[PDB]
Amino acid sequence: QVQLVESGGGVVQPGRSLRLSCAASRLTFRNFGMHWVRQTPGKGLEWVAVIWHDGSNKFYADSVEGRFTISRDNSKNTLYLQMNSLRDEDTAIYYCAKDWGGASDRVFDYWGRGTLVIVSSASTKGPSVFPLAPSGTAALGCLVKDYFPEPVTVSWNSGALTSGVHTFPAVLQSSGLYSLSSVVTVPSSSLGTQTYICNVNHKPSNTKVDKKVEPKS
Amino acid sequence: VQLVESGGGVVQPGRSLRLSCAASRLTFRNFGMHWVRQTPGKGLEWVAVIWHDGSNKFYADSVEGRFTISRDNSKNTLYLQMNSLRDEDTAIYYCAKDWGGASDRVFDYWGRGTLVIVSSASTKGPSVFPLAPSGTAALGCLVKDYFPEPVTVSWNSGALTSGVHTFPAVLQSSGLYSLSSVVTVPSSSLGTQTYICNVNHKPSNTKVDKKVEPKS
Amino acid sequence: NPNANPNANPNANPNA
Amino acid sequence: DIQMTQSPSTLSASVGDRVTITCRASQSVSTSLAWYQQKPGKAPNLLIYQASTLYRGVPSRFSGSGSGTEFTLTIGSLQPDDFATYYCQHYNSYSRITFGQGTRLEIKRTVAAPSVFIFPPSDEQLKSGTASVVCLLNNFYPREAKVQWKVDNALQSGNSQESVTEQDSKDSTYSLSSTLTLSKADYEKHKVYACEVTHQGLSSPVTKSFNRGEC
Amino acid sequence: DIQMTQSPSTLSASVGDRVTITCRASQSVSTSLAWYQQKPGKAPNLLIYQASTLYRGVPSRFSGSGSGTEFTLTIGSLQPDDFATYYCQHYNSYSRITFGQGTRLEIKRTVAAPSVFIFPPSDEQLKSGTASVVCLLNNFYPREAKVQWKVDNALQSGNSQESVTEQDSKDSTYSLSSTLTLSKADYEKHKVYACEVTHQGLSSPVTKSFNRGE
Repeated sequence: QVQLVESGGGVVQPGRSLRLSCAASRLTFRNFGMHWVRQTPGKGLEWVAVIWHDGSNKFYADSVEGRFTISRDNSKNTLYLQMNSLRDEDTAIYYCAKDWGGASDRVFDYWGRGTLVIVSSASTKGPSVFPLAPSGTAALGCLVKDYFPEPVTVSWNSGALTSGVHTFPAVLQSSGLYSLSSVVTVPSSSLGTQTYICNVNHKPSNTKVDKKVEPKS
Repeated sequence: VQLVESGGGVVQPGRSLRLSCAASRLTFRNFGMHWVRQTPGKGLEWVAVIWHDGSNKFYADSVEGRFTISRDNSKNTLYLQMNSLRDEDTAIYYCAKDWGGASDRVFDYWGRGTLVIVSSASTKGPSVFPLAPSGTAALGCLVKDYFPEPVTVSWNSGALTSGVHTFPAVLQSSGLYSLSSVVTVPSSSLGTQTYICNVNHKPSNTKVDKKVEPKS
Repeated sequence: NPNANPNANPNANPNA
Repeated sequence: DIQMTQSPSTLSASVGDRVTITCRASQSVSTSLAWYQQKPGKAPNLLIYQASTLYRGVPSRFSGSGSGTEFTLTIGSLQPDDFATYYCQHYNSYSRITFGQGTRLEIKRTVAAPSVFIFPPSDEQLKSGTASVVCLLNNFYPREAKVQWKVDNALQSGNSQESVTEQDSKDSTYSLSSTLTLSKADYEKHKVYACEVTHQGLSSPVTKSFNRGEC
Repeated sequence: DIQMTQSPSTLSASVGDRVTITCRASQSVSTSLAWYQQKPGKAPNLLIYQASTLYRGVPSRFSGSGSGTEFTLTIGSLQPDDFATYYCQHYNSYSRITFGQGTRLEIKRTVAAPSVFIFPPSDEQLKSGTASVVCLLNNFYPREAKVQWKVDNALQSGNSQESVTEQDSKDSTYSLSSTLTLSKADYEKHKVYACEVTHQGLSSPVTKSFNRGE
């Protein structure tokens, strides 16, 4: 089966460069034009660039014209994407895509797993945890604020509490830092006898924090 | 000019198979060569083409990344490496010679063909069930649950041929084939003449004689 | 045309 | 990829007629087009290429026509040797080769209504755990017939397969088989089994019936 | 470039139903249009190209039609596998490829009212000079929910953010979380902090409220 594997993503600062690469396997690579498509955090899709089988022609989306450069090497079955002058707006998952081969149809049949590109001026910072105290069912939870970059994983009582748990998707604040909340619905009977602790993990900052959530004084 | 395909047979899904086509009485290195397959629906579909020196290879959309075409001019032979076989690959596979014209991708010479069946089923002999007649009567034999094709049915060891309709086999959800064979005879002969169908499945080495007797 | 056919020609002359 | 569609799918003619079949493409193929003849059990044979060039050895009664998206194959006077299936094939530049689904030329004859027979599952197959009911349509023309199974006069759908013979060569008729297969559990949970055959040669659809376990 | 707008953004349906989603282009594209299916954590999958042609291996229950500026994707009868997000894409000659914003196909279920909770900022977060009030809506359906913040019975705007989960696999409900973030000095210049929830499953708008200091 045809396989595409992208590489070279990461967290980069605005205004700097980053080269993406996509390795093809089990495919007559030199026979097909190749595209790049990206997916913004809002799940919108955006075509980036196309290159012809021999590299004789290249086209770009108006948003990346002059800053991005697509190229390929048929002897190594590798597609490239040189990105320069990167902005926050370029934050996306970048797929390399194979042109279907239909002469009339610029559709993509095979996609790679994608590679993540975060454009941020923010530095790797661990999260601050604050409790949402509860006061015949009650809702309590943890506020996980101002961390970078994604993701964090939230568990409750080291995984022994799965039911009624909701870990909301992270939201990006105006400071360039991410925040989320995780909440659990529990029996109002249980608040004075059982202890509830969230277990936030932020692997980029080597962070493993716990916080006991009890009703307010 | 001569083309003969080989390497066909039964292969389980996901496995691989390598076909070969031996060209004779032809300067093989001078021509591009194709593979063309034909599904049980009788639809033709181009599979691949290789240039005269392997300089280029082009593939059908449905096999790109799983089939590999190659050639050995020193042996006058065409190869086709088939990997990750699906049920949709079950077909007759012909090697075809490109005509030689610059602007016409047409096939002037073909091989006899080779059949590739993608199936998890194992070799099974058929069960032969009678179709009992109830001025012209109808009787027959239901040949069921066998793999692979084909079987051959006679009537009265071949002495009865007029009025015989042996239907093509159909593939069942079980992955086994099954067919019918019927014959129209005079109803005056039901109590007098004996009717036996002779079923043979050479992949199973099974020979079955079934007497079809009238019903009350 | 940015959406013109970017792929190779599979029906080009393959013979000697 | 380019879609090749052939009109009609089957064409009835008699020896000596002038026959034309057509091939329409999804987009223009210029004149990069070929025609093949194929008979059962044999590889295809080249007839026409570049839309209208006769292949050496092909009888001159064959000729191709057309440009862009619409094409024709014409047989000036149909010989008894030309009853076969005919395929078109494009090789337009920068397009992967495609074949049409084919057109079968079949021998013309008068209408012949089918003889209908039904067969309950044998006692032997009932010792097996599966029950196959078979309806036989013998020596009919034209080939288009509709068979329907009604179990307790409930219409059945999706539990039957049919099989059609090649056109007979003595009388040019067709015969058809329809096998309805059930579990033995489902076969014994119903009483009346029938096939109802609709065909051009029948005034009304004739129905053959039987009941399970009864003479 | 050409703007592709899909209608609607979220379609509610049950297995067996027939669903149609619309794609509209800001200028004509003829038939140069494709439909994709995408499931969370994966790349898109091709379904239809040239407006109406089924891609190989796609089930026959997918169909497509249209030409010019309006196109529709239709699923003859839904299967569990068909719940996902669908994008239209054009490739009109001399026009750079653009995609629709996508349509989310969710499972239909009976209406469930949200359980609304409000949480004041903890004492340790205030010590950092920032206050974030949280309004929680748990296990509701359908997805449309209006959360209006009211500080001192004055409708707020532009100082909050909402986070909603995906449709839960177990009960097909949603959960929403709105975060009102204020300055510590701005937080203690006001008394009443309430969020007002408007949902189809509530006869009234419900208001959860607290008074700073209690």
